[PDB]
Amino acid sequence: ESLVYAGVMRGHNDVVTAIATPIDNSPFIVSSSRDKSLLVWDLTNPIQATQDSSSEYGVPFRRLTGHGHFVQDVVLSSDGQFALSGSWDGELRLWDLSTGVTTRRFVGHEKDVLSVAFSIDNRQIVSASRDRTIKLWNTLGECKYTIGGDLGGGEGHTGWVSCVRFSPNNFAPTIVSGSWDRSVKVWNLTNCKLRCTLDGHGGYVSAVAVSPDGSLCASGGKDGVTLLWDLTEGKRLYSLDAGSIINSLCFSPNRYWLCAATQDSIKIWDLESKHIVQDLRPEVPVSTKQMLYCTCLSWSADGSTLYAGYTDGTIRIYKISG
Amino acid sequence: GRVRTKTVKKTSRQVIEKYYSRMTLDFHTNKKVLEEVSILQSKRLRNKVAGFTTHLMRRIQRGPVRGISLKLQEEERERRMDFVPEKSALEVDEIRVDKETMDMLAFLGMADLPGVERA
RNA sequence: UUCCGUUAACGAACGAGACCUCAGCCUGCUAACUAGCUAUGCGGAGCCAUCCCUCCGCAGCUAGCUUCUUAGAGGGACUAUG
Repeated sequence: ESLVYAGVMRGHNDVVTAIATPIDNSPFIVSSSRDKSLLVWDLTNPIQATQDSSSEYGVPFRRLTGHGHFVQDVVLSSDGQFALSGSWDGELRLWDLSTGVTTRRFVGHEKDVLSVAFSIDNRQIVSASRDRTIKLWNTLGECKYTIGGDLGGGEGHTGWVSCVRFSPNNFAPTIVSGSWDRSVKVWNLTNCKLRCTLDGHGGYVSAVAVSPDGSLCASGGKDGVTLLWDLTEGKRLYSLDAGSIINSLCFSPNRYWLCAATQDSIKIWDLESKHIVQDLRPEVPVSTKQMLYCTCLSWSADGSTLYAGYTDGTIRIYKISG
Repeated sequence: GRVRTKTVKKTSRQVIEKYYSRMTLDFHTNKKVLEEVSILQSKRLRNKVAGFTTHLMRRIQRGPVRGISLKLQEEERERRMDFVPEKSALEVDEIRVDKETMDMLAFLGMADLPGVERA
C-alpha cells in the first residue's frame, strides 16, 4: 500500500513556508507563507466529484494578518488554540485562533528570525535567528536567556541558525539547532550549555528533526545528503542520499517513516529498511521553468494525512490507503 | 532602460566567485546573504546587485559562463581534461598511404615500414 | 562612451549612473492632551416617549488606543517570477 492523492488547495499567494497541525483540535490546519498573512483552514473534507472532480480539499477560514514581512515558521499550542509564528521583521507573535487577534509579542531579536517552537509545559519558548543567536522566552514574552555570541562570548554558532526543535523526552529537555555554518548543536534547557556538537554536513543546513520518541536526530540541508544521528550521545548512524537541496524534514507520528522535500519531488525513505519506497510528484506537469518545489511538510496527529506546502502558495494533501 | 552598469555587474560576478556555496536562486534570501558579506551604501544598490546575482546563479546552475572562475567546475574541467583512453587511438598498424607517400618513404630509405600499404 | 562583445592595445581618470530632496505603500515598530478616534458617563433636541434609537455639547485615572494626524527608525521593487 502507499500514499494517495486527493486534491490541492490554493489559499496563499506566495510560497508556503510552514504547516502546523493540532492533536486535540483536529480539523484546524494552519499554514504560513511569504504573504504576511497566516491562514487557518477548516476541514469538512470535500471532494466535489461534480465538475471534473472539482479541486478543493477544504475552505479557508481565517487569516492572521499582522506580521511586517515574510512569516518563516509557525507552530501550535500543545494544549489549546494559541499559535506562535516567527518572521523576517525580527519578531515573534502569539495568535489566538478563536478570535483572530494577536495576544503577545516577543520583541528583542536584533535581526531576522527563522524558527519557532513550543514546549510541553508551554513555558519554554525557543527562537532561532539570522542574529546568529538562539533566545529562550517565557510565555510572557520576556527574556531569561540568550545563547550565542562568538567563541569568547560562548559556544553559539557563527553563521545563522536555521531551525530548532525540542527533544520530546520529558526527563531530559534539550534543543537541537542547525546552522548555516554547517554545524548542528544540541543544547540543554537546564543550563543552556551544549551537550554535544554534531559536526556533519559540508554545505549549509536548513533542517533538523527529532524522533517522536526522542532517539535520533535527522538533519538535512545543502548537499542532498541526509545524516541521522544519535540523540543519546551524538553518533552518526547512517547516511541517506536525496540528490538535490533539502528544506523540510519530518517523521511519521507513530509509523517509522522519514519524509523529505528535495526540490524535484517528495522522497519518503524507510527506517525499517534504509531505502526509498515512495516518491511524490506534483500533479500538473506543465513545462514552465523549474517546477514548484515542496517547501514544507507535516503529518497529522494520527499520521493519516501528510500536508505539503510548495513555492506557489499551493498545498497538496496526501492520504494513506488503509 | 534597465541596463545594469559596471559597478553592479562587476560586484555581482566578483561576489559569485567568492561565495558560490552560500548563494541560491531566490532573490530575497540572496538579498540577505549579500547584506551579510559586503558593505554597500544604499538599499537600491543592494537590491540591484542581488537581482543581478540571482539570475547569474540561474544560468550558472544551467551551464557554463564567462570570466567568473568557480572552483567546483574548474577542477571538474581538469579532472576530466587529464583523461586517458584505455589505449592510444593513434595506432601504427593499419596506416594506408598513397603513391607519393611511399615514394618519399623510399627516398628516406624507410621503404620497408611495418604497417604501411597503398590505398 | 549603458552594457555585451570585438580587438595594438592594457590599465585608469572625470561626465552618465550611483547619490540627496519631495511625493507614492505600511491597521507592522516608537510615541503623542500643542493630533484625534473609540467607549462610558453626565447635559440638551427630537421621537411607540420610559428605556431603546438618532444628532450635538461637556469632563476625566477610559482605552489590552494610535486606524485617521504628526515625525522618526526601518521595510518595500530587484525587472523579482512566467
